[PDB]
Amino acid sequence: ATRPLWQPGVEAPKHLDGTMPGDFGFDPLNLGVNKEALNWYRNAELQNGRWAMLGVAGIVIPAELTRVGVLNVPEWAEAGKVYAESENAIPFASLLMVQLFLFNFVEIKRWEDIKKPGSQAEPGSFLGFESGFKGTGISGYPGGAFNPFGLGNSSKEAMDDLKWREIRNGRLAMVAFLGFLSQHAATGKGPLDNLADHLADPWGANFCSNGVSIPSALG
Amino acid sequence: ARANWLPGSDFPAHLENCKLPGCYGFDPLGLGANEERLAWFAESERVHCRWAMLGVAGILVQEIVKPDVFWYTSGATVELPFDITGLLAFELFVMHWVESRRGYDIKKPGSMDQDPIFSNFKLPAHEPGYPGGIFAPFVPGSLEELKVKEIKNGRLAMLAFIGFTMAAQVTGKNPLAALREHLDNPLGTTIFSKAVVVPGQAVVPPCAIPDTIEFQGITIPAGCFLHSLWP
Amino acid sequence: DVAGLTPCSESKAFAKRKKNEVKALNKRLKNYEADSAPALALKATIARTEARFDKYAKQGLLCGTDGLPHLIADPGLALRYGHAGDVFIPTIGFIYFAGWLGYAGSKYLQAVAATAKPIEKEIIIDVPLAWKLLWEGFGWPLRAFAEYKNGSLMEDDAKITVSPR
Amino acid sequence: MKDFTTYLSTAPVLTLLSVTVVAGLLIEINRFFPDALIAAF
Amino acid sequence: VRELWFPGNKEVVPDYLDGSLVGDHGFDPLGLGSSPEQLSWNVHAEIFHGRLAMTGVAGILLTSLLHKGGADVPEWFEAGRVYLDRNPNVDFGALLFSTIVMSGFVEFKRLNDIRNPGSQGSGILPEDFKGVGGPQGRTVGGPYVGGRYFDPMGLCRGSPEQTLKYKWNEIRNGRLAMMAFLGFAAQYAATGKGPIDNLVDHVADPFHTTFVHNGVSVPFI
Amino acid sequence: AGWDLSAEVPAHLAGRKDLAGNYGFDPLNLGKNPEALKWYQQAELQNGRWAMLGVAGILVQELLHSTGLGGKAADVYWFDAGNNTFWAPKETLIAISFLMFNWAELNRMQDYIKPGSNVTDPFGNKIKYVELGYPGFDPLSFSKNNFDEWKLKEIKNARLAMLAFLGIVAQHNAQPGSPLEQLGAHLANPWKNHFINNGVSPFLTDN
Ligand code: CLA
Ligand SMILES: CC(/C=C/C=C(C)/C=C/[C@@]12O[C@]1(C)C[C@@H](O)CC2(C)C)=C\C=C\C=C(C)\C=C\C=C(C)\C=C\[C@@]12O[C@]1(C)C[C@@H](O)CC2(C)C
Ligand SMILES: CC1=C[C@H](O)CC(C)(C)[C@H]1/C=C/C(C)=C/C=C/C(C)=C/C=C/C=C(C)/C=C/C=C(C)/C=C/C1=C(C)C[C@H](O)CC1(C)C
Ligand SMILES: CC1=C[C@H](O)CC(C)(C)[C@H]1/C=C/C(C)=C/C=C/C(C)=C/C=C/C=C(C)/C=C/C=C(C)/C=C/C1=C(C)C[C@H](O)CC1(C)C
Ligand SMILES: CC1=C[C@H](O)CC(C)(C)[C@H]1/C=C/C(C)=C/C=C/C(C)=C/C=C/C=C(C)/C=C/C=C(C)/C=C/C1=C(C)C[C@H](O)CC1(C)C
Ligand SMILES: CCCCCCCCCCCCO[C@@H]1O[C@H](CO)[C@@H](O[C@H]2O[C@H](CO)[C@@H](O)[C@H](O)[C@H]2O)[C@H](O)[C@H]1O
Repeated sequence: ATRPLWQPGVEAPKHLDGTMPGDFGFDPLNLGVNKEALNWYRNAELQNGRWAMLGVAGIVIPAELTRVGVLNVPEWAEAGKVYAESENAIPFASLLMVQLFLFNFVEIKRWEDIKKPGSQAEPGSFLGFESGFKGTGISGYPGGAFNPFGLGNSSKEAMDDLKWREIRNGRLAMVAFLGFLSQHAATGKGPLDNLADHLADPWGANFCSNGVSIPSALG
Repeated sequence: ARANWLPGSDFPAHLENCKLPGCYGFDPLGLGANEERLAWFAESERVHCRWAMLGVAGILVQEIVKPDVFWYTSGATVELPFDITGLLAFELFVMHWVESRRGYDIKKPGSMDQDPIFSNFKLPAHEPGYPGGIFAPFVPGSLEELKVKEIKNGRLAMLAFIGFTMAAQVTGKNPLAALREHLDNPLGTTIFSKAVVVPGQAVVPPCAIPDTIEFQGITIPAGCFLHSLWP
Repeated sequence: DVAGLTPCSESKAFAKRKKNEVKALNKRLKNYEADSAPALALKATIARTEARFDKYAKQGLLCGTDGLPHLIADPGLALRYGHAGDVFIPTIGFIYFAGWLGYAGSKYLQAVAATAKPIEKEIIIDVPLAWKLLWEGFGWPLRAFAEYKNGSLMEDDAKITVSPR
Repeated sequence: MKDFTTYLSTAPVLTLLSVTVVAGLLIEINRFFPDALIAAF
Repeated sequence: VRELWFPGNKEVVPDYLDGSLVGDHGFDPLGLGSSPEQLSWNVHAEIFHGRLAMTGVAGILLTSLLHKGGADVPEWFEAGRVYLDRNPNVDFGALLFSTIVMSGFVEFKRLNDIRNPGSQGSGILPEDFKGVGGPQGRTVGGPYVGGRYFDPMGLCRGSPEQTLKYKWNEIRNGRLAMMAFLGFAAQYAATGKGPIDNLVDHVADPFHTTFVHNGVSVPFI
Repeated sequence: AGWDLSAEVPAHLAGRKDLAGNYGFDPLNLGKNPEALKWYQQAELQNGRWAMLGVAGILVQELLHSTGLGGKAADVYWFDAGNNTFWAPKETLIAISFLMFNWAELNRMQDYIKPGSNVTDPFGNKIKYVELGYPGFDPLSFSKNNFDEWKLKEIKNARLAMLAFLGIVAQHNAQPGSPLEQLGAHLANPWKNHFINNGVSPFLTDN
């Protein structure tokens, strides 16, 4: 209720209240008015945040190591093409189809979990592994096989805090990936290169001087 | 009371029943209307009084002992036994400690009255802005008259320091040097004799301080205080 | 080449058209001074014409036998030959903006329909409410899909008036 | 003042202002980005 | 009752202007503040405009005085271009974006205070940023924000008479500064010189240096 | 209030007298959550003890490298230990360290999850448990008396060692030579050599 809001002084919408992690009453477009739609958007936000976290990690950590000298990998925008010209390189179409085939199975199963959390725990569904496919009651947080170390299982408040940390990190990584895309499209350089170039001359090296963000027609 | 900064006037409401030393009912802007602000300003005035007294006395003694050294440019023309960087750092650290203790003592009376190293020694109870104890081992006379003397001398010292800096920026000489110059020609050495403005013309005395001063390897501004606003 | 069309970059008719237009503009310009207002206006028109032709040739547009750009309106055909910006992308852009305006109007009408006097709200628009709904209409695809999957985007046929056959 | 703002919120006034704003925005888009035959992004 | 912007004539004085507001003289011939919320918004805008005009006029006057004395301080009508010239490493768009962002943060804080009088005096801010109210009988928020940061000297804390006197001083000086900025713009557009330049040229030669001799106000002359 | 006579104890540290070196220092309120404070106490003990061992090792190695006592192995900077050659390469030593540390750290984590549980070795040997962060490895029985004073000494020395290691790393990244050499270079004047003139910390001064 009285938790911090995105815009101090503005009352949070009634459709948001304060139970979902990362609930800051931010919904100027009123996209989550419907309960079913809000649940689907919550699951989508969790999935997008986790994938963005994995991608941003795989883009920043290797780049940071490469800058130091240990572990030499190409820039993220050229990583796909670098592997294409390899000797025993798998065809792009075949690789994409294999990835999509595996993702079809896992994503469809997760989809059924979203409609009904205890769906995948149906006895006899698998070869005895369905017992570990029962969620925690909320779609998007499946214990059992996942979460093997049992982090946050000490109490309900401990799990809530970890959920907030996860949602904030996911949102930060999502915004970071969008920034990576825009930065590479505007400037054909890596994220670390952009950061180093900006600190050298912040007033002369930023989005206002890349020649893409601000159209040249206006000036 | 009968001692008023404007005889025949009336003390302001907030300055009535004012027990502060040297309180002559002077507050046209009402800066001391608030009680808390009045105490804070009293502490600020006392510290300014003491600092100005020390500065004026030091400048006068330096000029008497060393008349060939300009007090205005002494910061860059004295030849320091140590280094300017180390000296500034040491002064900043010790000043931070003492000033923080004093300010916190003002915010909370008896919070900063105990010796942190020697637990047996403690400053006795006192009034804000007047430590005492080890700070006042000799008191020649009553505390009230001495307090009034301190406040009056401090105010005079502040005015003296402002006069010193203005005379140095206008004449470029030391305090006693400017006084001697004024004594040799009172009708020609006053501010009214060097500056005058009329609807059509304005005479502004030239700056006696260089535009910039070179210290070590860098350059320091050090010019005139609002020369464009000079009469 | 898609349907016997030649790229405007290698089209002779396209270059001839540009040359003729610039020639006509210069012929008109010859009857003026060098720094007068009509001369500057004609020079600006010439520059704009040259820039337009160069941009059309550089953008990869397809020109026919007549030397004029032609648009490919077919997904797949335009996607594999690099012509998605001819009709595909403009289709997406339109659909989005059109749906935005339509959804904003629908939401405003449904919101004022619950007021005690809706006709007056229709002739005298509520500027703050209209502004808020116009802003909310930008998320029209998500809202429309949610309402459709929710069943609230439609009215029951048994509740809509109909003619006596 | 309330009546004046209510009059400015009428269907004809709002329609003309909206059309004028949209036309002005389109005119300036075409002034700074002229001859946009295709969506070249 | 109180002094009016036009002696006598109580018909032109609006009813909503009862004299409770600071600087109220019954001036509103066009009825731009007839509505209550419109009047509150206009009060906020007027005080903000006055403070902004005072700051701008003070800066312009000081820069013009420094320019006359020989300092490397350009005129107000060319200060931006001059600064951009001496600093070729500062992008204009970057400076504009930074100014807009910082001003947007503070302006959003003030805006939320306008929407909710006492909503910014908590969270990431102490109770000092809650406001003291004043206009429309409010006791919180408004253009008058007390506290220990927007009033460190505490001039409005203690004796309501002093507070009223200072408020009147502020509004009168703000209106005067607004008119002064308008005059600065008109004088620069007519003569092409700064404020101090116009003042000294006029004092040097009173007659022959009026608005009629600038060649812009009176075209045929 | 212990760390600042003008400050107030952040409440969550007022009723905690069993914590070593409790001076009410937590301006960021990081230890407000009891579980967070419980984890932070163990983290502080681990970091402090490791910092004490590391700082002592760096200081002893540099002392032997400067004065001259250790062989060719000691005659080298602490950050240049990679140039030396030992019985096993860097990769082998790193892998061995990872395995041994995995074993020891997992034992410590098991104890943290349930204090007093993992206290018996595979051969049946047992020890007496005395608080979480203090397993009881006291072969000299020094904790029989004045346990609070001893742990206070440990926490203060640990914090000092942590600060010392941070300073050593910063000096190495800003000044050349070993920590003892930096101390000597300072003591040489010492009004000129003091991070202000190093040309790295101020940055704004002489680029
Ligand atoms: C933008 C600055 C500004 C604003 C927002 C206000 C706002 C207000 N004034 Mg104020 N005033 C101003 C400037 C301003 N004033 C200046 C510069 C003067 C000195 C001449 C005065 C002198 C004055 C007096 C004597 C009184 C007020 C009063 C009021 C209040 C009631 C009037 C009202 O509701 O109409 C709102 C006003 C506006 C919405 C501004 C409209 C501006 C129009 C639309 C533009 C035309 C202005 C100008 C003629 C053209 C020049 C522009 C061009 C050269 C670029 C109100 C809160 C009365 C009061 O009760 O005080 C509380 C009152 O007695 N004002
Ligand atoms: C805010 C303002 C000026 C601010 C200026 C600034 C910040 C200047 C900034 C800078 O200069 C510096 C410092 C340095 C330079 O190098 C750069 C710039 C950037 C240029 C003036 C407002 C100026 C505002 C003015 C003059 C307003 C006048 C309004 C009037 C007279 C209205 C009267 C009536 O509205 C009533 C009250 C009642 C109605 O019913 C009837 C009528 C008659 C309509
Ligand atoms: C909330 C709201 C509500 C209201 O009402 C309205 C509004 C305002 C609208 C809103 C907002 C929204 C937003 C902001 C959104 C965004 C999102 C994002 C950004 C996402 C991303 C997301 C993102 C993501 C997933 C990403 C991911 C990534 C990845 C995987 C990566 C990958 C990779 C790698 C590793 C490497 C290589 O070499 C390359 C690649 C291949 C590339
Ligand atoms: C009360 C009131 C109230 C009402 O109501 C209003 C009004 C009017 C506002 C008011 C008044 C006010 C005033 C008058 C003020 C002033 C002050 C001052 C002057 C200060 C100074 C002050 C001053 C000061 C401190 C000073 C100090 C000084 C010094 C330290 C010095 C030092 C030095 C020396 C030794 C030597 C060397 O070689 C140099 C130097 C370094 C330089
Ligand atoms: C309390 C609080 C609370 C509030 O509220 C807030 C705040 C303020 C944030 C806070 C504070 C904090 C802090 C200060 C922290 C810090 C820490 C540290 C420094 C650690 C270290 C730590 C450190 C450490 C572990 C270290 C260790 C070391 C070592 C092992 C070493 C090793 C080594 C050696 C021997 C030798 C060779 O040749 C090299 C090497 C191999 C390298
Ligand atoms: C009752 C009717 C209204 C009465 C008041 C009308 C006054 C309004 C402005 C009148 C001025 C405009 O008309 C203006 O007349 C003056 C004066 O002759 C002309 O000025 C001309 O004659 C004057 C002197 O006679 C010369 O110094 C000048 O060089 C020449 O240009 C202007 O070229 C014309 O623009």
